[PDB]
Amino acid sequence: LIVGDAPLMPTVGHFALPVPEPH
Amino acid sequence: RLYDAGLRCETGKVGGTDVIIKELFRRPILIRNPFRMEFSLRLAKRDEVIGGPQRRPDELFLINVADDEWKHEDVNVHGFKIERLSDLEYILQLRSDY
Amino acid sequence: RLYDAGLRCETGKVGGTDVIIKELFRRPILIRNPFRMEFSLRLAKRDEVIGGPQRRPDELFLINVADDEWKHEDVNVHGFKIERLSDLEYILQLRS
Amino acid sequence: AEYSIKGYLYQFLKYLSEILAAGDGARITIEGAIEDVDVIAAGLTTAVQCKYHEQAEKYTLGKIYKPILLMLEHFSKNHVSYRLFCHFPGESGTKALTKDDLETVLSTKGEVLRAIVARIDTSVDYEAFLDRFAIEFGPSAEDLQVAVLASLKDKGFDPDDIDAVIFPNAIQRIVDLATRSDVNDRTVEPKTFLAGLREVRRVTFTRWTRELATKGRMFSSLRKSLRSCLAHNSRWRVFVINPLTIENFDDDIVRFIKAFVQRYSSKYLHSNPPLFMLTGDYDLSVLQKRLYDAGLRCETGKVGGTDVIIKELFRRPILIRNPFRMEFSLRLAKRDEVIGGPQRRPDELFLINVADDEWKHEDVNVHGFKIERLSDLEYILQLRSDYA
Amino acid sequence: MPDLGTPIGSVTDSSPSLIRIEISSAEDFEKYKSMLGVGQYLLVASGNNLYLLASITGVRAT
Amino acid sequence: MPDLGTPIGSVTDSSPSLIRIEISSAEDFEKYKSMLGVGQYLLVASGNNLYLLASITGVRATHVNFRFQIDTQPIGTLSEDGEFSRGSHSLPVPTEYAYVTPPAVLEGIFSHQIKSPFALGTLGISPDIKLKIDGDRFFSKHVAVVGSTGSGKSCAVAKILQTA
Ligand SMILES: Nc1ncnc2c1ncn2[C@@H]1O[C@H](COP(=O)(O)OP(=O)(O)OP(=O)(O)O)[C@@H](O)[C@H]1O
Ligand SMILES: [Mg+2]
Repeated sequence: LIVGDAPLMPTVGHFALPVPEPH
Repeated sequence: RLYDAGLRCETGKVGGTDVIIKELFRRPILIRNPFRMEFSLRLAKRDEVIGGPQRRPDELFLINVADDEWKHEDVNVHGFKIERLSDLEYILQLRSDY
Repeated sequence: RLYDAGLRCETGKVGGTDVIIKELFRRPILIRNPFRMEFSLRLAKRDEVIGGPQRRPDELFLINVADDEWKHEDVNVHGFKIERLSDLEYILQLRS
Repeated sequence: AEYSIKGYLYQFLKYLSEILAAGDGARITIEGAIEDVDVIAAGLTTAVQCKYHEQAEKYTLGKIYKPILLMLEHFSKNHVSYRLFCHFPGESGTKALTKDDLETVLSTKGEVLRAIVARIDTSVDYEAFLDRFAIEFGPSAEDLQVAVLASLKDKGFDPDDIDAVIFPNAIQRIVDLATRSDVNDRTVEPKTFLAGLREVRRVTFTRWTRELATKGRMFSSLRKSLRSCLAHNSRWRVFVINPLTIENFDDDIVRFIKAFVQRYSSKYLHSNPPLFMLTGDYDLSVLQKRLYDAGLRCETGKVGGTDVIIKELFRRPILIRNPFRMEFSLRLAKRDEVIGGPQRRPDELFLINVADDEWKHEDVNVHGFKIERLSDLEYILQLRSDYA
Repeated sequence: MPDLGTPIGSVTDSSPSLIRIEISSAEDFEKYKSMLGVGQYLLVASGNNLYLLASITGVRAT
Repeated sequence: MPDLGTPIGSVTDSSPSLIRIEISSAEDFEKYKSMLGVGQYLLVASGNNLYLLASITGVRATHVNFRFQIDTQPIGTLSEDGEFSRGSHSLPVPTEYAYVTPPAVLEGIFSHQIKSPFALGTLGISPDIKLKIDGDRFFSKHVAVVGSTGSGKSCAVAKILQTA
């Protein structure tokens, strides 16, 4: 959940895993 | 035959030949909702039933028999003579047509 | 013709050319509100029904037939002879 | 009894590798194999027969005993060019053994080996086998298939789509035209395949494709594609099937239906029973009775059992919660009899070994498969754990 | 602005703070369950040519 | 993944926090009463090929025939193959069935998704099974043990340290 001055309004979202995976 | 037709009877016997008055003149279980009745009629032969009840019968219909031992001054007694069973249906309002 | 009229029927067949007693004699689904019914009558031919029911019938009506195997002493048999079907409706209280 | 399936596959992959590195205006023709029995003898009588063996470090006569030997029975039985495929480290060359090598091998010390050679007839033109037979040293299946797909990507395709829908499809067309009984032209035009394979949209489950190495990863993609469709309680799904190609059909059709309706048509929130249609001259009544024996009822849309009424075939059934009672669970008919269409269109249509149907349309999803055993389709629909 | 399609339900109560919506069919809810969770947004009408955005704070099924 | 048997009851009320179940037969309750206590787990159906684990936090029984109510809280989801995920998004519509968790399922869950096993005793309903908590994170940090007189604290501490 993103909240603050940056977003137009408070929102919820789902990530997608990055490539390459960090390790 | 009555069982095949769907009816249950109280005969008043516990295994043996003999008959028991207290087990033939007893009250049945009744469940109001849903309706169930333990038994709907009584049966017996006259000779086997030796004795009497504590409360005397209100109405004693006699069909083609002259005299009995259960008749009394305080019991209502109706004696008839018939040739076939269907006449009693009319007499007792089961079927209107004669 | 009965389907066009509006009614639904039970015949007893399960796809083939033979009749099954348990499927012919069975209880329908019912819904009290709103009223719905699965079928309203059960139809057949006599030759195909090979056997008898579990519970004997209360009333057997016969119209111009002499005797049937389902006659019994403990069953009520009503037997008639008529020349037109309009006569029977009067007997059965469908008209005046 | 041998049937040398994997070798029979090797030269199909050879053929597609030949078509691989090919310029425009190049043509190649395949020739079938004798395992097919056709008196017509179509194909110019140019059949080919092969066998494949591995795990030999350096070439010797002793390592390669049985293969060449086992060929000769065929000759004794009756342009059938025998050939052999194998890959061994340090051996990259094609050879033809001359006379003294044949006379060398003729005698065999292994006794049970010669026990059947006794089956050989005396009248043998010895050198014909030699000049006709050829030995081939080419790469083993592993790297050849690896490079096959690694380069098939070169043209330009989706990286994953090729595994489950394309590579199994081409080998199928190849081996089809290889052994098809009725005649047609073997000639193949390279560029037109690119046109056909692009538009073709189907998945193939067959005898040859399983033997392919990539098989085992084509199952799971299809299993994971249908999960979003089959996680709904109320949907309208249709099936069409063609029972000619399927094997052991009369004994397996029933179990499939029972397993499907047990999981997908057995409760109050399931309000749209499925429909099954068959094409051909099949007799339904037997199936109807066999299912009734199991405890299920059907709607066939027949009031008087001459012809079909559509409106009754697409009606909704009665339901009762406590205790559960279901008027009917499934729908059955034959496609020829059904004339017209439903008031509401399918959400999902399945076609098993059917080329086309009149109900296709843009909104509908149209899954397609080519199947030989029905046990494969259950795993796709999540009715069993392990494949064959 | 663009066509929104068919609606889920109707209003059954209102106030400056709270708004309550009512659905009546199982198929529709099962179809749109992915979009009717907490923290997501809905559009409600007011007159002609004006819409109101709302955020969900509770759900109940009986 | 396995066959689960006959269901005990159906859902009557739902919400993202609370789920309510109702039984109407005494024989079934008497049959499964050993596994319908507080702390135990139930499986609820949310669509074809998906399950929802819930934890019992309240039982009630009233006759005026019999009503039995059970209340739960969602914990997570379990698919057909066996994958388990924390976070309950879905809501199970009424008329759905409730089953009793077989022990093998929990045995598998503990087998596959715990990095550093450490047995802390036996399960309640089944003594044969073992309860494997993560040993790496227990000792790394603090602990607290509390109990009243006559409950077996010191023997418990003894057992923990002995296996340690
Ligand atoms: N696992 C067990 N199960 C049943 N009984 C036990 C068990 N362990 C110990 N006991 C018996 O019951 C007692 C358990 O409680 P114990 O006195 O050991 O701790 P405690 O009650 O916390 O001591 P205190 O309360 O005096 O600090 C033991 O004295 C022993 O007699
Ligand atoms: Mg102590």
